[PDB]
Amino acid sequence: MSMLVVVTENVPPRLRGRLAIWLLEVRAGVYVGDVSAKIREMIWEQIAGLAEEGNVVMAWATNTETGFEFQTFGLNRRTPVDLDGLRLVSFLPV
Amino acid sequence: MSMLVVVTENVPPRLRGRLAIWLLEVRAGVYVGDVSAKIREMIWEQIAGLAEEGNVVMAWATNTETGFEFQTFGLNRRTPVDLDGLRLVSFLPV
Amino acid sequence: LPLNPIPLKDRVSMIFLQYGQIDVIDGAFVLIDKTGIRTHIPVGSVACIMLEPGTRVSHAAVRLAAQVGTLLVWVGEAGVRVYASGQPGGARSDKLLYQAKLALDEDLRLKVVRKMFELRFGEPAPARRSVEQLRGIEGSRVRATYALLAKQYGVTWNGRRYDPKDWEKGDTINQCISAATSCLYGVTEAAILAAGYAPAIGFVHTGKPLSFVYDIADIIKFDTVVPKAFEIARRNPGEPDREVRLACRDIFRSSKTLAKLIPLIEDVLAAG
Amino acid sequence: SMIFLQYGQIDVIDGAFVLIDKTGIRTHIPVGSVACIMLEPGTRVSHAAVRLAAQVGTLLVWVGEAGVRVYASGQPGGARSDKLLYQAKLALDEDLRLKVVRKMFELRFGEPAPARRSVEQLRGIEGSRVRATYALLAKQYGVTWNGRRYDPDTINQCISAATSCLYGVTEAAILAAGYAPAIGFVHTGKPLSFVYDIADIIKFDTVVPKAFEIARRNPGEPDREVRLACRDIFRSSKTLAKLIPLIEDVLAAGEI
Amino acid sequence: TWLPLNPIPLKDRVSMIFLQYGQIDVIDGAFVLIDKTGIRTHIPVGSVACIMLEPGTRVSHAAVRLAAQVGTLLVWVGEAGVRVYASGQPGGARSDKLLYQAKLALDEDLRLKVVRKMFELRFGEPAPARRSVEQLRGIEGSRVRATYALLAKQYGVTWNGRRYDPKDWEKGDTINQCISAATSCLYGVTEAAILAAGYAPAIGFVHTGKPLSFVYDIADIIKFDTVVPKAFEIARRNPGEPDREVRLACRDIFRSSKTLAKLIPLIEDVLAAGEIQPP
Amino acid sequence: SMIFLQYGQIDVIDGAFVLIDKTGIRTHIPVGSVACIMLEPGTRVSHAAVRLAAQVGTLLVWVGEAGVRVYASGQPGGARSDKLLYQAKLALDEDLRLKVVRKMFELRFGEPAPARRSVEQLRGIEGSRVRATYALLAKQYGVTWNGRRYDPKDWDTINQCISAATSCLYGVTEAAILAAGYAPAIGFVHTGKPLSFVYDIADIIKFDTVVPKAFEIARRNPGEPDREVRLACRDIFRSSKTLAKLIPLIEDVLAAGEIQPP
Amino acid sequence: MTKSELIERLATQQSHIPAKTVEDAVKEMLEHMASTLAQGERIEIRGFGSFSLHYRAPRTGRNPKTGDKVELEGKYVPHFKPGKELRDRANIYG
Amino acid sequence: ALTKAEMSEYLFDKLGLSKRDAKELVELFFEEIRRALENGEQVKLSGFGNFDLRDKNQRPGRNPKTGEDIPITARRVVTFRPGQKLKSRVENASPK
DNA sequence: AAAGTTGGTAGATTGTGACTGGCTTAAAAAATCATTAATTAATAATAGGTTATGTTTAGA
DNA sequence: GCTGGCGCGGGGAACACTCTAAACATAACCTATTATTAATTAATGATTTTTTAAGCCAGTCACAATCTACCAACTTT
DNA sequence: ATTTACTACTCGTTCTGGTGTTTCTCGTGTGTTCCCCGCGCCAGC
DNA sequence: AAACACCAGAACGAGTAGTAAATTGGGC
Repeated sequence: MSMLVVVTENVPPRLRGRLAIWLLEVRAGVYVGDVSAKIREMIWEQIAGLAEEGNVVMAWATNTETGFEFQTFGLNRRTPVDLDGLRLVSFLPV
Repeated sequence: MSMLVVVTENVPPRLRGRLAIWLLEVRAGVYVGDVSAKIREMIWEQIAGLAEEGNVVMAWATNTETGFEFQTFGLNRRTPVDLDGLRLVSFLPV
Repeated sequence: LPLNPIPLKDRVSMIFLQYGQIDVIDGAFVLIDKTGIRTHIPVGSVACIMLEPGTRVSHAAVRLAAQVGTLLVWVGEAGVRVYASGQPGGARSDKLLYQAKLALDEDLRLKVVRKMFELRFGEPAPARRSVEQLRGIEGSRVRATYALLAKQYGVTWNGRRYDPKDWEKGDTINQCISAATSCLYGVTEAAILAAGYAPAIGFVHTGKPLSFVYDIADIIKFDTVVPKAFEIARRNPGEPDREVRLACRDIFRSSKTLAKLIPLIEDVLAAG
Repeated sequence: SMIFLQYGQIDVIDGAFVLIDKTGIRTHIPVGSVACIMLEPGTRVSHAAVRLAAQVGTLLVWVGEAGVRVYASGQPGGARSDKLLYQAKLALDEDLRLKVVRKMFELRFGEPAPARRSVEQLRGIEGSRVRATYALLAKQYGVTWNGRRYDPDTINQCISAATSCLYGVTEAAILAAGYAPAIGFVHTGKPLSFVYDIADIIKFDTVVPKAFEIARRNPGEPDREVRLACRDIFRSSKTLAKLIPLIEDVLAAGEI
Repeated sequence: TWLPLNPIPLKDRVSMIFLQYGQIDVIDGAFVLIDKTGIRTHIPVGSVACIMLEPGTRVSHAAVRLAAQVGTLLVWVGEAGVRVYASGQPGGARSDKLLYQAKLALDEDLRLKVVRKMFELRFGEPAPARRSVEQLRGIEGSRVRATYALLAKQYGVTWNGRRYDPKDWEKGDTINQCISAATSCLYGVTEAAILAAGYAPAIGFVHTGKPLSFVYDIADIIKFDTVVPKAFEIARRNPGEPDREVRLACRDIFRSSKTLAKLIPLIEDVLAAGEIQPP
Repeated sequence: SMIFLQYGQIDVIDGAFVLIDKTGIRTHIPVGSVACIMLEPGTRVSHAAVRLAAQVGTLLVWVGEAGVRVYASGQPGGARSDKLLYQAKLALDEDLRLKVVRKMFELRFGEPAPARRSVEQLRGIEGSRVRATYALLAKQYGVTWNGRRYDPKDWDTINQCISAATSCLYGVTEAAILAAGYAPAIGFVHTGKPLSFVYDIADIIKFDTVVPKAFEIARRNPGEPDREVRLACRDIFRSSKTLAKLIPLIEDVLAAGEIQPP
Repeated sequence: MTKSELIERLATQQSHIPAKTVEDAVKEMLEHMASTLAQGERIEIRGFGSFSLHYRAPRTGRNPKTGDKVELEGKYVPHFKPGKELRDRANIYG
Repeated sequence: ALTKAEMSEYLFDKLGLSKRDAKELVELFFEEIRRALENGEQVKLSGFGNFDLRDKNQRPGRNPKTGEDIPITARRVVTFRPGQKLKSRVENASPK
């Protein structure tokens, strides 16, 4: 049971309710929970299935170098960028 | 080494840069990391130190019933509310 | 898209909900208060949800509750179970035919009852004895446990009472006991139905629709459940129910009963 | 027996279940005279009403529109042990199981089964005869038939909706009788085995033929229109109310 | 409105990050990398044990200030990732440990004690007595070259001798690139550990004259336990991107072996050799 | 020697350190003729520039205005081992430690130290002269003086000014030490703290110009004392060339140990 | 107790002081005190007593062994006065 | 006037001892002589003189202000007998 | 490949020399002492004018 | 197979103290009051005590030199 | 009667581009002991 | 020249009015 973080943006309300089924809606569009890895991939299936032209990034706890991993769906001014195996986030211009 | 998530809102840019010193800024006002409990409380000291009339929530992984714990600073329409020992969030009306 | 529930061990134990109407917003289980403070509830991370007086639940909310497999239990005063609803088709027929098949034989039933006794008190039951006198022995042993643990905690104990009317406004002992045993009944039926077994097929008790829940809860109630309720009765707070629910839920957190309940039930059914 | 409540809130004020409309239309209900209360979509029951309904042992079943689907039900897994153990006693004995299955064929096609035929042999009879009925009725109502194939195509989707409606009302009927949805005879192992069997008892009477007719009319949204039509048949024909004596005789085939 | 910027322990940090082709600036108190196209890259400088700066970068004054205040060593690197320059705050060093290292460095007998402890920590065997320090350097060097030949035959890479300078690399060398880049990664996290505890990275025991004698020694203790073999795996597989795979593999080695968390007790055990109780 | 670079980008174009200004004014700096470059705020150094700095061994030290602070330094923890072992040897030997501390007294107040006197006793004498200088300077500039009692929490106006003055002093002192290449933690009169040698050489020239300016600016009593104090300290350090002249001072201070520095 | 006998008792009480150190000190202390009175300057040790110098009127004295006259010129003589504490502790009688 | 400090100063100057030790020596130096004389023992310092204890009989006295006769009680006093080495050095002194 | 021969450089162990340390003695200087006739500290209670010396306190 | 449950060990906050000169607190000396009492000085040769110059023999403390000897390096079979 | 989709439509918030504006967030006798967090060995589905 | 404080201004997307619509999300 590892920690899970879901950030929703420009997504239809179905996705935010569906994510509110398992995770906690603590802020506008930012979801946090602690579930198993299988359930993490199922909820990621929800993210891929119910979202629209919006963009969502999901970050979960692991035991890698940073102790966490994340995955993105859609397009954002903040795009994940890999630095020699290390996945960081870069801020695109206008 | 537990998971660390910081959500910022209405905060001056100093707090956002300071949080970006240790944590990863993956979305607008969304900070994610994995550090120990101390360093967590030190960064929380930064949160209490620099946020002026803003609202910030920090959520960290534990081995409690939810698997994670969180606490808030400032005022939001979404505030933490206790449900018989369980910390959840309530959506205040206008 | 479909709606898959999650494993039962990766769930919060129970949540008590009061004084608000339950609606669905955009596919979410929300508690709506009269003042307008709406409460998002991660319903898919919960094993069982308890409904206190003051709750008004709509049809679609019950539908969403059933589709995520979280058992909802209407509870009233003293936390006693009143009503509950779950999905019907969440069971494998082979398990039900196995349970009922074991219910068909009297001797296999005595085998499983002796299994419950040996798992309950460690010692095997006296051999070649009928069910009713085992019920009397059960009552004597449980009463002796009441006197022993109450004498340990130094709590006012004058016997067990079930109706809250006869309580002298300061009883609080049967309040904590009944609240704890009722919460255990809740998570117990939650696990039994989560695996897909028949809680109506009883072994020690007969006639009542949750006699199986009564037996399974009687197996492991005296390990952690009674003493903490005796602590809440000892310290005597103004609102004991909240402390009993918090305490029992954190006991289920620390002892990790849910994940081990399924092999426990399989081990009990092994004697058949 | 039962009651259908739609688009109204259930509360209790004076010892009666009232159905509260948005305009205030109240439905004062005497608590007895019904074994089960069907909660159709649009209803919001209060906690105290659930408490009183629990006090009288009347089964609450959260259903679909007019009972088209079964979403949730109280008393899950049964309520009285004697009836469940009776069904199980008939289920585990292959002789009694074959007796009741032969009753299912006796009421299924009206014709009695040939003697000394097993559940596997009667299953072959039902499979070939019922498949011949699929091709037969598809040929009669002018339906292109490719062998009853679905992939999780309008006609198979219409038949699918028909089976969904029938599984709904039949499952509600079984829960009203108080028996297990999984303890079945022709189908076994599945959680709707008894549901699938008793649903197979009356499947080809009106529901599947009406699905064939509406499928021949071929609308843009077939599943909704077929579901509403099956709703209309269930309302008019009182199918859910009539399924009780059918299961009474089916499980009566065990000779008490 | 000024809370003190404290550095975090080194064992709880990310190993290293490599930065290239983009200007280094600070925005609102964050270490951000901005590329010429304008894509800004937030970099958690406080979560890194050491940051490696490849060509193409332009570092600002305030960036050096912020990096120094969080105890993250910046390392200007060059061709094949070789270390060339570095700068962090020197004053992360409380004087007792420095005086202990210098005390052990001045005394020839304690010098031999600590060198003996080094030989005992590398090769698992008691150091040979009745041998001068120079003899210990000769024997240690022969044993190390024997380790290069042995691992080279084991994994199977064509060995032609260790050559530091990338000038002699024949476009398909791949072996000296893996060795040198791996040693640069280890020198990075090791130097970060040395300054993190506060010892003198220039005051060395085995090596003399060169400004990184103590770093070279401490890395020479444990490089052949985990790092050099993985470098030889990367050299054997021979990919089109040797540097990236060397960085990822060495990085996972540092996560696996818990290298940074054990570097400080390693140095404490090395300097305990002088019979004096460490401070 | 040393050089200050301010408000411009440091690149390499023609094999020399060029300073890229906002107007395009390039400041040619040959690779030699400088042993250390102090980078004032406002500069952005390029990678090729840092590589050239390493290639000719020129130390880079990121400082404040005119060396008011030292933020970071290359060759962190020292660069020449022989000089660090030289200083440490001077620090471990009690006779040599007393010799060099006596030299610090000799250059501190101009007067030779009393003979047959220990180090802690010289701490007492130097401290008494410090109090005499506090009262005397307070008498000179006509400032209300109650002693140096501050809080390390609230940050009085005179202790604020003197604190900032000593901060600038630590700035140029540490910059000079790192330019010479010695360890800030290997101290003589002060020990234990990582800036012990900084504290000592800072105290050598503390009361010559800087603290008097602290008392003067405390007399003028501005609303924001710290900024005016450290800007004036910048003026002192630029005009008097204190940072440029501290290096031979430390050369003589450590020379008085007589082990012939390397 | 003579000079040397005084020395050891001091060294006895002053274990941490070398015996050779005490020996020279007592020699030097009394020699210094002598030179002070030799130059006409007085000695005053509060709590012990004081050393003063007294003039004696010159007059034709006698050789008391023989009775013979002798011409005696004026001179100065040492004179001690007991201190308060010295007077109190020494006199055991009332 | 010669003081304990100047004696300690001379110990510091001549012997290079700590001012703490130089103080305590002079301090205890007279302390032992105090202890010795109060112990009824004669202290005879060669090169200095003799510390003698003399007991005086009760004898008629008075208040010198008025003349009111009050007797001098019996007592033990400490007297000094300067040696010829001391006497010789003092006879030719010069009182400031 | 395996033994056998060098061997130089830590560590130990002895050799030597220079300097502390009491013990005893020598004498060497320094103190007693015997005996003048008379001078002169020694005192008591009191006030007031030095100061030696303990006590604190800002400085490193 | 990497995790949860009790364990010490290490690196920091009180605190625990050193040394100077100068300023201050104050109780302790100084003088100057009387007349009667008590005790020292003048001197030398003879005698007497204390200290000390010179061993000077013992030891002992630190350092030069000489010796064991290991464990690898390098010839021999 | 409830819930969902769609559509304006407000508006708190985050980002960007302008101006000033400032080049910093500071104090130093030393060593010596309690305090809790942190790697590190045993029981485990 | 970099970088911070502070400002208006533009996106801009979250949240909330209305309206319209559905009662659903398989097949055994």
